[PDB]
Amino acid sequence: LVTTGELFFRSGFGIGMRKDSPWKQQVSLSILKSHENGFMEDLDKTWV
Amino acid sequence: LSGQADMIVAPLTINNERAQYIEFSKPFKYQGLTILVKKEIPRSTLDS
Amino acid sequence: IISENKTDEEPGYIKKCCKGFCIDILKKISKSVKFTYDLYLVTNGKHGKKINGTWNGMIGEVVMKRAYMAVGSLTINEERSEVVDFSVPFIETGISVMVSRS
Repeated sequence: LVTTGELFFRSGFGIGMRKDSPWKQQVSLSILKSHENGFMEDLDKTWV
Repeated sequence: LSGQADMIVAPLTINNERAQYIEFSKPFKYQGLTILVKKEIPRSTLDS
Repeated sequence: IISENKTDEEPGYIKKCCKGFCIDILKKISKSVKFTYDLYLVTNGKHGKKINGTWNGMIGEVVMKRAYMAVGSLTINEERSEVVDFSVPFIETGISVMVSRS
């Protein structure tokens, strides 16, 4: 199996949840912190 | 939306049909769409 | 523009006009949400660097309520998101290395 073509409809992933909840700002900040720090780079190198 | 759960931590895409009801966090992985097709088998040296 | 610090005058502006990538997105959004706008470039700073708890650049203009919607090449991270509220990203960037092929 091989992969061809070029990417279209480039929309990322996300963590869904209900409209009214108190976790939104903290969850977004934690995800951004994990991106900036370098944790996701370590995670990708092991599982994907 | 039925109050059964509170988070959808999973591979959930982001578009406009969903974002009117639930609130998505910042993406933790970018991607797109891509075709996948089977590949053939190469040749050989035949009779030397 | 700002004249010499020795002697200043009334604030004057030379009306240029900006075109590019984000400007067309602004035009489309304005055509959809039917709201007006008027751009104006910034002078002090380029993108915003915190000094002594203050700010400068586009972010500095946003925080002082002088402007209302920064646009251009503002990338999102932890520190900036605590002051302003960014929107959904429309492009993917990061950090990369540029070298010449030997």
